[PDB]
Amino acid sequence: VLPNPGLDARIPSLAELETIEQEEASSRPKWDNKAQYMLTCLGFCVGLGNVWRFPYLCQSHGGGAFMIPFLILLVLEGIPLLYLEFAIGQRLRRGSLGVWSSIHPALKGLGLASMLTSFMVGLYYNTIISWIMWYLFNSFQEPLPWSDCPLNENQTGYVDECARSSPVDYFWYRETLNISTSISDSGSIQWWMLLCLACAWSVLYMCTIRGIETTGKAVYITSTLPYVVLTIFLIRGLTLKGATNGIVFLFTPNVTELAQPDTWLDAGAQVFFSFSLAFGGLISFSSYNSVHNNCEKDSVIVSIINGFTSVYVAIVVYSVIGFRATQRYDDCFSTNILTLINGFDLNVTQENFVDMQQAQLVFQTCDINAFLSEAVEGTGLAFIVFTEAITKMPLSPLWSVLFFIMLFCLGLSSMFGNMEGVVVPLQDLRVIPPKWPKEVLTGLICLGTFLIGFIFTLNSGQYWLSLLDSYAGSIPLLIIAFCEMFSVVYVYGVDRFNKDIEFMIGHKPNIFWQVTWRVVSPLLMLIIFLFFFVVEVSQELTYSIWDPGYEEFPKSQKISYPNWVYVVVVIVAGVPSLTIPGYAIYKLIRNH
Amino acid sequence: PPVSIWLIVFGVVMGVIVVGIVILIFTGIRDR
Ligand SMILES: *[C@@H]1O[C@H](CO)[C@@H](O[C@@H]2O[C@H](CO)[C@@H](O)[C@H](O)[C@H]2NC(C)=O)[C@H](O)[C@H]1NC(C)=O
Ligand SMILES: *[C@@H]1O[C@H](CO)[C@@H](O)[C@H](O)[C@H]1NC(C)=O
Ligand code: NA
Repeated sequence: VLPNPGLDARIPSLAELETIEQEEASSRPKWDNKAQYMLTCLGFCVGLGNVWRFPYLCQSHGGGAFMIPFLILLVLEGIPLLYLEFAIGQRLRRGSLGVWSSIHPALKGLGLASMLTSFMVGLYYNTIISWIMWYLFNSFQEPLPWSDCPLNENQTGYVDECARSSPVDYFWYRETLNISTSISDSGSIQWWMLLCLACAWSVLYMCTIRGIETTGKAVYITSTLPYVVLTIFLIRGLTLKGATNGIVFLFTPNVTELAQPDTWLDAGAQVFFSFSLAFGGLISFSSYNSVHNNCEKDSVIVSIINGFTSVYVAIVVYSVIGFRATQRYDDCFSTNILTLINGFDLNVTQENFVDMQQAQLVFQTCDINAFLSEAVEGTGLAFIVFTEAITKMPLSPLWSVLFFIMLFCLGLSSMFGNMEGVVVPLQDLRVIPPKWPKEVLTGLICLGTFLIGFIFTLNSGQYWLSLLDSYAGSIPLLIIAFCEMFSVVYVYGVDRFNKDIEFMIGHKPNIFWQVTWRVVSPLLMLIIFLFFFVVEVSQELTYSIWDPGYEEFPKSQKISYPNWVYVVVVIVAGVPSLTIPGYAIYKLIRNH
Repeated sequence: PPVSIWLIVFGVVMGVIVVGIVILIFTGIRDR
């Protein structure tokens, strides 16, 4: 509809697509089976988010009710866009920088944005994988290292900070991170953190050394193992006393939460990341399929599995949350019973305590709801909540190994996608001599992103990661995804796209696809974009700090970010969003 | 413990990984 001339003789023709696959047998990779392509896509979509983000939001944003906004946006934005990304990739026979550049020369910024976003996300996400594999290395010992406090130098009692806090909280903030009191206090590189960072980047080079050719064998385990382990954990969790109590907790409906601009923003930003859209690895992975693959049925199957996985992992996480809260509650009541029994020389059971007890004595009032409401979101759930719950289970060191290989596999499959998103665009820019083998490029990305990830091994390195994690996604992905849908409907033309799809699948997209590609999806992507600048003003950009030497130390302490932090937020959220106009102003005044 | 368990596991895992990378780099060279 927008007047872009010279579009033919810049893309392959439909007449020429029947002959292009018997000549891209050489010089282009090709899946070995359809299952391999299907798995790699699943691993990209299913990630650590489905463990410590989606289950939290499901409850925080109205348990069971959150399903409404999540499923609405899933079928109105997720599937619709996922299809647009699978189809355009399989039709244009190129990755993300390839496709947008071909549709219109000024749309290159779109490709650049997707590559930048993929880099920024992969940088911090592999750092999380570095922390996962730190815990897994410490998961082969009868007494898990987060089971007990370290003794004082005098061994009179436990270390003060562990004493005031918890052995688990102590193992994360002091023995893993060695965290600082601020983002402005930065120290040295935690050598053990750097070792694990090395391990993470090295494990990812080996799977991505020769592209899909090597990642295909990897996804057979990286995308399957997590389902087996997630299953083994569901049968174990349900057996544990207190589970079901935490399932009920997840699925209690608070409709009032639906009437909130913060609910749909999260539900909206969750679908995009859960579907790994606007990263431009799904376009690259779809380009390797045959020109006549059904990419309409592949987008529905992936998106069904994505929506079933999200709920299924939430059932596993809230089974542990309910066992861990049922354990603390019983421990608390036992302590209160002991106080009365010892103080009054008393027998006393939860059934007969309040009646039995009826000034010197102190009773710590505790409610299961309060223990259940202790569920957090983001790493904390894995490094604090689960790690604690697992120490109170039989065969502790075997449930820890299985939980941290599962998280490892989740993270690693996601990394395959992000790496596809950084390397492919680099080969289309032709930054390195094309003569160079693929291993060289992938090895220079894996070594260059490793060296930048030393910022997160500083003592302040978790404060930096919590900032990038809150800005790397959201705005950039929302704007990138809005312009991919715009560029595929108003610039390439939705009429040429229907014809093309009819060419491969054999028929044209139905009215559902037409309605959502033209009017609905984009409109639904503007109100999520307007919600962002509505909630942002309430952010106050404040970050929680540990600060052992602080009043109510174990209590949350939120401090405002230093003014210079705004520069960081502008660079990680703005530059990947202003390259889309920025390259389009540069190209429109290089011709004139 | 005489050696930190995490370091010995780290040791064995890194070992396999690098022996993974060596072979993969060489298999590809053979493919050439
Ligand atoms: C159900 O959701 C509503 C909406 O979020 C909750 O009411 C909010 O409570 C917080 C804390 O007091 C206030 O800051 C918000 O302004 C309230 N929102 C509205 C629209 O009133 C309510 O508490 C939730 N109910 C339960 C049981 O979780
Ligand atoms: C981190 O731990 C080292 C010893 O492992 C110590 O020198 C340093 O002071 C710690 N950092 C902070 C901020 O306490
Ligand atoms: Na994954």
